[PDB]
Amino acid sequence: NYTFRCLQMSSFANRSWSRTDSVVWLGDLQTHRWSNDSATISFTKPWSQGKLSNQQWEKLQHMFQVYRVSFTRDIQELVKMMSPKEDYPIEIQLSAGCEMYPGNASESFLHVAFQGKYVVRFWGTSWQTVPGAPSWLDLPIKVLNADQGTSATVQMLLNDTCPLFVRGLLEAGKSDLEKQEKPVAWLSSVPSSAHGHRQLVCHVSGFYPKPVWVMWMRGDQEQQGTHRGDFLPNADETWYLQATLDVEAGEEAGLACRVKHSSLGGQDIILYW
Amino acid sequence: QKTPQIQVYSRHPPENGKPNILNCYVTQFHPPHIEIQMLKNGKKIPKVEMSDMSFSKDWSFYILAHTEFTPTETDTYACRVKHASMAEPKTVYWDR
Ligand SMILES: *[C@@H]1O[C@H](CO)[C@@H](O[C@@H]2O[C@H](CO)[C@@H](O)[C@H](O)[C@H]2NC(C)=O)[C@H](O)[C@H]1NC(C)=O
Ligand SMILES: *[C@@H]1O[C@H](CO)[C@@H](O)[C@H](O)[C@H]1NC(C)=O
Ligand SMILES: *[C@@H]1O[C@H](CO)[C@@H](O)[C@H](O)[C@H]1NC(C)=O
Repeated sequence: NYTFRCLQMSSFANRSWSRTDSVVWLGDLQTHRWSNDSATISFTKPWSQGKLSNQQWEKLQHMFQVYRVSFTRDIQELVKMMSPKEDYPIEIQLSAGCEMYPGNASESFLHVAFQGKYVVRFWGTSWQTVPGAPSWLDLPIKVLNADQGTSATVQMLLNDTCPLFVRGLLEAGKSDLEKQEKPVAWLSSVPSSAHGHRQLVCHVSGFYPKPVWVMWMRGDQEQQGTHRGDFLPNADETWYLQATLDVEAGEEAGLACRVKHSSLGGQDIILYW
Repeated sequence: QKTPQIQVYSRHPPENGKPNILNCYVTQFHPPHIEIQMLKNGKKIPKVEMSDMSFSKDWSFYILAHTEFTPTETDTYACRVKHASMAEPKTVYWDR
C-alpha cells in the first residue's frame, strides 16, 4: 500500500524572479528531484525510471519541461490580470500522484495550494476551486478548463501513466522498498519542565521501515507516561524516534525501554536504566 | 506565514571521540525561504549537507540538515534558523 507523490514548489518574488523545484516520493523514499537549475529531471535511485523505456521517459520528461516553462509564464501573466488584489510574494504548491491499493487498484489526485492553503484540484475531467477558495480564481480556472488539450493530458497522467509508472517502480525498486534496517537504541536524560523530576529518554535510530514500537517498562507493566515523539528522518534513509518518561527523583530504578521492530524478528531490544 | 520547529539529534548513540552524524530537522514553516546553520561552540560549521526541500500533507515545508561530527565532553552543538516568521533567529541546542 504505497502513495506516489510528485511535489512542486514554485516561488514568485517579483515580475523578474521565480524558481520551481520538485521532488518525487514513493512512500517515504525519494525517487526524483528536479531543481530549477537543471533542464533534466534527476534520479535519486538506480530504479527511478521504473519499467519505462528511454523513449517513454524522454517523452514524459519533455512534456514536464514544456509544462514548467508554461506554468511559470502563465502564473506571472495571471499576477497582472488580478493585481493589485494579491501581489508578490506568491507561493504555489502542487501535490499530484496516486495511491496504490491491492488487486491492481488505485486512486489518483492533483491538489494545488496558494500561499500555503489548498485552493484547487483536478477532478474527473476538469479543474475546480475548492469551497472557500478566493473568488478571483473562478475566472482563471475557467480560462484553463477551456484548454482541452491540457485537460486530456492531465487525464492521461492521472488515469493511465501514474499507476502504470508506479507498478514499474515497485517491481524495479523491490529490494530498496522491502529493505529491513535494524534500530539501535540508547538511553539518556534531560531536564524536565516539572520540579523534582527527570526526563528519561529512549532513543531509537537507524530503523527501516517506519512502523516501530517503543515503551518504557517496569517489568511487564507498560508505563503509560511514555510520550512517543515524531518520526524524524536520518540522512541515510532510516528513521529516528524517541520515547520519553518524566519520573520523580529516586523512582528511576527498575525502568527499562523496550523496542519492537520487524527487522529484529521477535528479538526485542531491552535497555535498563 | 508559519514558524519553523527545530529538532536536533544524533544518528548513532554518542560516544566521545567516535565519529557520528548530527541532524537538524526543521519542519512546519512557510514560506520555503529559510537559512539553517549548524553551530559548534557558537561558530558556524562550514560543511553541512542539506536534503531537498519538501512538504507534508498539510502543505508545511521541511528539510533535513546534517553534518559529520565526533563529540567530546566539552563541545556544544546547536542548530540556528533564520526565517521571515521570526524577528529573531531561533536556536535549539543538542540535548546530551
Ligand atoms: C479519467 O478518470 C475519470 C474518473 O475519475 C473520468 O471522469 C469521469 O468520466 C465519466 C465517464 O466519461 C463521467 O460520467 C464522470 O462524471 C467522470 N468522473 C468524475 C468524478 O467527474 C475520466 O473520463 C477519465 N479520463 C480518461 C481519459 O480516461
Ligand atoms: C526580485 O526579487 C529578488 C529575490 O527576492 C531580489 O533579489 C531582486 O532584487 C528583486 N528585483 C526587483 C526588480 O524587484
Ligand atoms: C529558474 O530557471 C529559469 C528557467 O531556466 C531561469 O531563467 C530563472 O532565472 C531561474 N531562477 C533562479 C532564481 O535561478
